[PDB]
Amino acid sequence: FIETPYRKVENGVVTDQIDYLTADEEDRHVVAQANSPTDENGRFTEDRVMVRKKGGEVEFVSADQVDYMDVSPRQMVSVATAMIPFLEHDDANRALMGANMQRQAVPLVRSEAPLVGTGMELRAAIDAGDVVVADKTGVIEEVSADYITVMADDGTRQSYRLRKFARSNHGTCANQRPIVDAGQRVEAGQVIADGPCTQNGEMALGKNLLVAIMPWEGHNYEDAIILSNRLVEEDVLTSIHIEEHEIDARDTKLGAEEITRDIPNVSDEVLADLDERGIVRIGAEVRDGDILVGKVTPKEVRDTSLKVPHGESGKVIGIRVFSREDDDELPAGVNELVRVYVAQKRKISDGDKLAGRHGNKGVIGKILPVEDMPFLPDGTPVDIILNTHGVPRRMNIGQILETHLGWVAKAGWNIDVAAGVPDWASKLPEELYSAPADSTVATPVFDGAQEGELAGLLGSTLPNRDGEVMVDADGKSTLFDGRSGEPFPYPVTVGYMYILKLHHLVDDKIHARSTGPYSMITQQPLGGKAQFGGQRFGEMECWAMQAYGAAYTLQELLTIKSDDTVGRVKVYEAIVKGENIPEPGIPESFKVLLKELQSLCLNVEVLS
Amino acid sequence: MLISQRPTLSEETVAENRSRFVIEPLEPGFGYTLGNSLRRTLLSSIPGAAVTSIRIDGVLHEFTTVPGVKEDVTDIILNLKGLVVSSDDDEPVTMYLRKQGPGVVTAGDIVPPAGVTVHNPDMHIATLNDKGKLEVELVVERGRGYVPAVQNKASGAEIGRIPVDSIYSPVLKVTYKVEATRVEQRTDFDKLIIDVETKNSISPRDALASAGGTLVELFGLARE
Amino acid sequence: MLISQRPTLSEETVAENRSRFVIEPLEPGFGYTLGNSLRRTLLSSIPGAAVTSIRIDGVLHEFTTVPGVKEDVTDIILNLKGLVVSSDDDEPVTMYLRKQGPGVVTAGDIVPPAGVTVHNPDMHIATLNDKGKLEVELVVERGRGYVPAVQNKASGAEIGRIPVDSIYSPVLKVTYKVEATRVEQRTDFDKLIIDVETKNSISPRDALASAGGTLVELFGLARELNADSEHIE
Amino acid sequence: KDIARLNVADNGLCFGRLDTLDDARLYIGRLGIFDRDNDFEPLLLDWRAPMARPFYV
Amino acid sequence: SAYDTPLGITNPPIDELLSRASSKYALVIYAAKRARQINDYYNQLGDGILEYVGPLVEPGLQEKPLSIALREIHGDLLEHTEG
Amino acid sequence: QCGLPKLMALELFKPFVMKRLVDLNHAQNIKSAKRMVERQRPQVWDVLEEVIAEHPVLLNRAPTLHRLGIQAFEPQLVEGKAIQLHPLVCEAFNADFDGDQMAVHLPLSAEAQAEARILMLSSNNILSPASGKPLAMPRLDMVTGLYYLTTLVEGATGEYQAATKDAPEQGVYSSPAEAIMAMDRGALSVRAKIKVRLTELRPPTDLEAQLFENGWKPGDAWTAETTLGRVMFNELLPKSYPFVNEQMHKKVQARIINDLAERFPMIVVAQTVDKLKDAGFYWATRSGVTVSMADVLVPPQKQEILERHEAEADAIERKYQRGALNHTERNESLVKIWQDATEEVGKALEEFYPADNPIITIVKSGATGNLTQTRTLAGMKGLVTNPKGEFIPRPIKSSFREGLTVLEYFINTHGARKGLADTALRTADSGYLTRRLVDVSQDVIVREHDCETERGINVTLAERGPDGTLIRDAHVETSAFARTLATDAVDANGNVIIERGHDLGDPAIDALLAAGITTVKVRSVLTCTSATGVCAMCYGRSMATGKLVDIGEAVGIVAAQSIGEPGTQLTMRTFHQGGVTGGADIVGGLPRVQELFEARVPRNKAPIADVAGRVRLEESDKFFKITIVPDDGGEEVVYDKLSKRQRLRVITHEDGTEGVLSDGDHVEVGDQLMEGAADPHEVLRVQGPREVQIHLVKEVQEVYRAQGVSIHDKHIEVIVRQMLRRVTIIDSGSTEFLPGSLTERAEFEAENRRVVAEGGEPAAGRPVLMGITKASLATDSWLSAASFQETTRVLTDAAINCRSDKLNGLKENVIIGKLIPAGTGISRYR
Ligand SMILES: [Mg+2]
Ligand SMILES: [Zn+2]
Repeated sequence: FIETPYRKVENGVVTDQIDYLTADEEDRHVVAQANSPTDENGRFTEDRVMVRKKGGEVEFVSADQVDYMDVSPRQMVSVATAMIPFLEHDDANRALMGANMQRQAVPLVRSEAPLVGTGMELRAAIDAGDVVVADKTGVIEEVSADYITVMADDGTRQSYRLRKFARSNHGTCANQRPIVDAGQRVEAGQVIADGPCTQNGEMALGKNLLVAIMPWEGHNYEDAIILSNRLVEEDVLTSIHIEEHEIDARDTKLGAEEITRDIPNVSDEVLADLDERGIVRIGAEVRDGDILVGKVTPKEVRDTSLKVPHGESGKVIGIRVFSREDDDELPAGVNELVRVYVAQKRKISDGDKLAGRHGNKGVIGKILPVEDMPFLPDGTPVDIILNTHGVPRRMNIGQILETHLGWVAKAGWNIDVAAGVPDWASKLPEELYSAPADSTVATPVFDGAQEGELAGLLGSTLPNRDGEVMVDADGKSTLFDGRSGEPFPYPVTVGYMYILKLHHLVDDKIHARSTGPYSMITQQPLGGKAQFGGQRFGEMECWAMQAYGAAYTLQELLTIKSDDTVGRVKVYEAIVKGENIPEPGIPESFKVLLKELQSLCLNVEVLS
Repeated sequence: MLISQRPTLSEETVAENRSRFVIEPLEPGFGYTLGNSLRRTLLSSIPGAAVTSIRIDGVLHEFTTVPGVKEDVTDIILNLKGLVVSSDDDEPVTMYLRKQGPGVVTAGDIVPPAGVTVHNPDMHIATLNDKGKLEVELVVERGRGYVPAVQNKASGAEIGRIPVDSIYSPVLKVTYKVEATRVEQRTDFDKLIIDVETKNSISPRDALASAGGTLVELFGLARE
Repeated sequence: MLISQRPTLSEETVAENRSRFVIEPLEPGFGYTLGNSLRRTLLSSIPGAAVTSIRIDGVLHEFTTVPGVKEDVTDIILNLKGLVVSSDDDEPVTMYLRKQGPGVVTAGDIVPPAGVTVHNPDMHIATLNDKGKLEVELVVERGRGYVPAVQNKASGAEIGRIPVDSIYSPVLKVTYKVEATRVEQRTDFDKLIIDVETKNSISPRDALASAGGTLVELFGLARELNADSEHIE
Repeated sequence: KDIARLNVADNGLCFGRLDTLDDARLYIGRLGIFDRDNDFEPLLLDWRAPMARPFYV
Repeated sequence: SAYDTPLGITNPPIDELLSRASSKYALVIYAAKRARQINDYYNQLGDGILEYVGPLVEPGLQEKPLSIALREIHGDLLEHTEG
Repeated sequence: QCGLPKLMALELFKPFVMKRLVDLNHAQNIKSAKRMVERQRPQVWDVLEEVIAEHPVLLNRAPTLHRLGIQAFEPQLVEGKAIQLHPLVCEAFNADFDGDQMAVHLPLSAEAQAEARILMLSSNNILSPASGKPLAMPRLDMVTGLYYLTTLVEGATGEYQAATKDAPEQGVYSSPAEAIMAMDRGALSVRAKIKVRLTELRPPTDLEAQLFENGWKPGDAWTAETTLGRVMFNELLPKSYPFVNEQMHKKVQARIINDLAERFPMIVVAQTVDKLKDAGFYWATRSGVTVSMADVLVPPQKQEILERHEAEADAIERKYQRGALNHTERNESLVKIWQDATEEVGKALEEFYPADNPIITIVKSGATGNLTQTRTLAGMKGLVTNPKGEFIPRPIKSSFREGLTVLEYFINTHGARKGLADTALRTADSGYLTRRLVDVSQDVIVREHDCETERGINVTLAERGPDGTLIRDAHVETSAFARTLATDAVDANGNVIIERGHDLGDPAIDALLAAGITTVKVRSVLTCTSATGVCAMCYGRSMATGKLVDIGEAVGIVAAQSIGEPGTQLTMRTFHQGGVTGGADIVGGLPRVQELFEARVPRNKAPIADVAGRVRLEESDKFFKITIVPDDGGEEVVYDKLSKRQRLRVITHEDGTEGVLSDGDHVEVGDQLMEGAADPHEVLRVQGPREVQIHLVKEVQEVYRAQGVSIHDKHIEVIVRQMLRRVTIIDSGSTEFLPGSLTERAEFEAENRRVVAEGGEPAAGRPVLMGITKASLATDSWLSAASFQETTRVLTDAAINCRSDKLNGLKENVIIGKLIPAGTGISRYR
């Protein structure tokens, strides 16, 4: 049974004692809330404090009726949901979206951690394992890209090997990189290398981008969104994707499936990127159809080699061969296995999905040159334009607050306390009365930045290099049309937003077919993209195709495309020859049923 | 009334790599548009020089390491993509680099051929140890704009050569304001204050010159 | 550097006072780099002449009608804002229209000094009713663009004077749109389309040439600093 | 639900008064009717209410 | 008739043709059949030009037979009978 | 136009690319061309522009609940791997750009190319084939742009104030271009009142009948007191279309496009909506509509409201603890209290907010959203649901601006998860009903122009009262609009105001309203005396084209779709595994509709008058007795076992508040005597095969109206004509019809009237009301029969009768692999 901790109240004064209760026990008491106030070593300030009860029956009750209390807020949330800032400002379905999209975020080449974030991004990386941490205190003896070597105080020398460009189970990259310098007195548990989506030891799944909340010239319509070409020049939202292809030289009883270079008669030009053994050469680049490993199954000899699939390319990273001349291990009837890895650097592109931690998602409709992007009086062109119309009906304004705080953090702040601390800062933790540029903050999900602490904290906003304040106390700037040249006549909301690139890419979704292989059971094309199949034309679609009164498209679709096996050939030939595409003189699915009803002694006469 | 006070161009030097120009007087409505035309031509079309391709000795692709080094070829390249250069010839010219030992490589270790110049000799490239040996050859070429990796097969007769995304734009930031200041507050006018900031490959004055020349060549079409 | 394919300019005469120019093929981004520049130059760079103020006999404290004429004051003004007058004085010339006699009056009923011209004499101004007269002074002068009325006269030295928004520009309506085109197979270039509606004092191509000259002058001021390393065609 | 309940209750609303030992008229019927203005003072009790008990026991 | 240049497919317009016929279906067939005729005229170069009048209007670069047919139909250069 | 990638067209079009490559002597074979096209060489990219031209492609997105979910588009070849889709076809498709995908199909046969170019092209399907409403009309961005353009701002740069004779007018412009000039300098706002002189803008009619006596000609100047944005708007509408001068709320744009399709071609409407697209995209960017946390304001009365209501919610629990109240009833009360609070907050919030606010502007413009969301965001979320579906009486007094506490967020998640399944089960219910309707229908094709009959049904067109003017009925755009008249319409005098065969519309109805008519006889399919199907003139016009419907048009599938698609907007039967029958209360959504379309006996049944006359009412304990006494005949009739929970009728005449049916009243024949439903079988045996159809149509539309769904009644007319299409016999007459067997009514007529020899007595059978389920099994083909079970009975009965398959219902031509006898596959056109 699952247990969660609570704090023991004794008379109204919160004790520091813990109790890990389970649901049966919890249902017997009155469990309070973490935000409940306390004045002197625990006692509550109020008289009618809010609590739960047996059946989740939230109620206000006297603070003397209380028996337990929650240690923290964020108790009832998970990791991927305690990493969504301003969650109490976002409804639940879009928070669900945010989490389940923060899971499917592809690692980027160079990672960057959020300015505005949550306190639960350091642990989620330490307590996951893609970081490297020191087992023992000591100094650093050697630091290379692959190995790291530490000399501890006890004198024992440790050696950490790092994963470099290894393929995850989903195609992503798994490159680790050191963040330490020789002669560095590291402690125990100290991060020595960063992983695919960490920076200095905290989750960095996306990047901060300069965002303007505004509609543009139709290219951000219905949740679509716009980009600069900067994010493509500087390789900002770029990602490395690796693919694994395997081929086996297994027994056939007609000889031996041999892997060689003396392929049956083919262009020697295809046999140039192949090494002695007919396998492809590391560093070469490939393209659909290009040979990877020449495998000959005996007949005398045929050609069944491993060729690049449809819609794939890249550099050959490395190779992993497994032979039987070593007897390492291979399954029943095999003599050799070859695995070829190929890598592709993929840049953000028109169609690729993009999102934030708040359920704000969309595809990329337009990628603009920086010379036609809304820019600031200082010359800074924004990097992503998001529309206004999707925010209030989707109920995810946490991103507006995130934008504001991102500004407040990329541009520092100094609360002028000369005349005391303003009333909107009477609840602020000192050490938060000032900060430099490119600072990093934390807004825990249910104990974080408020709106008083964030309204007046937008005025401070240390000026730019020229003394000019580019954003006012409401969160807005004054932009310029990079096309016309005139300033948009109303101030626009600008800031910095943490944006995530997702596994839903268009190089993985674009599918098309004219001809190819069929199922030989139902005798239609196959269903799928790897199968190189077609698209389901269903019943509702046939209804919709009838209500137009379109009979020839329906005939075409139900005969010449899926089932009619003697018509698709006539069609291919007609088209390639440029003659009128024929027409079935008399329907064709009818003949077997005609036979078998005649065979049953029932006269049938196709009339005319 | 007609105004015979033609416009005038006056430069002001804020720093070594950024300047501030003034164009005055000007008709109303007629400042922002010029500022934008110039901004666009600047951020888009100014010639330049950048690294187009690289060859390291023992590696074969961007997805590996070099022994003794602390930065994989991917970070090395992402750093080389912050290198300013200037080739005074309209052809490719291959530079060279070779460092050894525990050094901390910098852009002030490329020996460029005669004609090329490096303006950020304190740029970080990598950091080595007693087993490091970073040998490299970088190809510099002239162009404009943003030209992505010229895939290898397209060129032909090449292996171990690594194309990289070239960015030919000495301009770094441009902007402008317009003070609608009136002459003796009798009639209406504008004053255009442009502001330009470069990457030290050329000066703002010269970039503005090139932009103006291009725009001249364009607008001349209107005239028969 | 050197440009690819030497763009070109074409013109289409949808009417006589109106036209539609097309510039193509333009490198990408160079459609909005200059479209608004051409627009605002054409609208606010070419010099012209236009009525700046009027006076009438019979309207000095109640500016609604003018006894003797069908048209009210607003209508005669609106007609005198479409008057197409030229000049060479570069100074506030005065003119007079005098139409004692019931009938109809137009711009062919003004006597313009030898240095002033009127290209729309057939334009209606006011239908004089039975037993109606008409006298009106005009203050014509030159300028650029559209400058509104000047009523910065707390104690005017003339009474009944009525200032009018001055359409000094021979170009009344310019508007541009930029589309995409394709050269051989690369696309996303810019094709620039710009429609021009002038008065009868000038043809749209002459206005285009004048704006081109102005822009050449400015960007030669900018080019005058080093004069090297630009695009050529 | 509310409508249905009202439609039903149209038939035989008040079952009977209870005159207490403190002159506290308690009309008993098959629906709760309170005065939203007068401290939700009940005008008609439901037959399923703890103070509708001394009509059955 | 007060509209602008009909662009691409939309030229020839639709409400113009729908009066050159009884309905829109009849127009579908009235165009498809002439498309077949145009194609069979183009494919047949040996056999003399008889029973295949060709395109009654001037073709273009290629101006696929369906467009030629709908244009001809706009010019009132065809007749048709139902069943 | 639709954007097609260069790697998704290359494949689709591959064979044509081969042909072209081989005619241009790039490839000497078809094998070399196949290879070339596989290796994506540089030469197969020029070719693919000469063949992708003028070749349409169909775009589909599933689920496809109506025909506009498949549309034809002209391909424009683009670099990329995503498909560019016009933003106006995205409401039919139900598409957005959050990741959604789309499928592409390519036709090959000239016939299908033309069907796409003509029937499917998006520039022709501007309207719904269900209400006539436009779909390809400005959505959110366009709407807010055109609503900011055309709005009026008092106190704006350059406005009109008349200057009080210091200067004459101060704000008048001789043209729109001069006003543009004045707007560039900064001297005029595009939202300021001015007076412009217009020549190429046709004025309205109120002023055109007052400034022109011979027809306003372009160039004839006039003066307009309006804004410059309204001018530039009207400069997008067609030449002869008048001046609107109105704030372009969504309803206005809809109205205007409806009028344009009434009075213009459809290519013009397409061009016009594209113009409006461009303009709204322009003036939305420049509308200053953005979001901050300062553009999200909170009324200051909120806390006063909530305290004033906590007073009540405390007094309640006080009584509860005193015993005056149960727990469930206490919860009901509290929910009634925390509902009169979110209401006051929404009120105070739509008041406190200005009009220039973006969060209110985007709503009141019809672009998106509701005021419920604005209250949830800046006011209070309010009450939330359990996983049972009940209300938690402790509300959420916090907004998503203040931020929600932990408990509030947790209890909102409850109903936030319970909405992901509902949204799926509702689709299965809708699909059930839609399959039923498509089964009974799918053989209601139009076959002949005019049935040549003078029957019809009466439709009210307006109603007056103690006033003079006539109040126009709210059910005109579905009852009389888009119909054909059966009788020349006449006023008191006797002349014809609208003549026979006239396709009614907005002009015609406005005319008939100007002369004061309050009933008109209209043609319908409930009466079309056609053997196989319906006639055009009885169906009427098509809502998509706006022109009279064609011959061969499948109009039953359209009906099924139009009724089924909005089936998710309707209430249903609770989705819980088990419990108590929730039918104890009223449930009148999809249940009522399935009930009616199957013609089963209602639950809350009520008896109807068997004979006109007067009423005598008696009441025992829990039993109602009612005796109708006829006014002319005799033999008083009675209904006794009438439950008393079942409430009597409520009349509610204009003056008298009669309400409850009373003793000493008058009941006509058909008068429901108790509040509830009537059994169509009683209505039938009393009145006939024309009144029951009307009762059914009216009830189905009552349902679909209480839920906010607009459907033209002619679809229900189709579905009901296909429910009363047969007769049961007790006398064969001269005709040989086995007495005791069901047969058609058209066969009835044919076989029983043609008998002029041997005709001593005609046939005799009475009609039968059935449901779409049975009515779909009564088909008259031996191929759709074998399609079901019982193939042997059918084949034998048919081979002994040497029958013939006429191949009409089109459910059997797909089996055979043959064209559908509808649209383009009928002999007339085939
Ligand atoms: Mg979606
Ligand atoms: Zn009929």
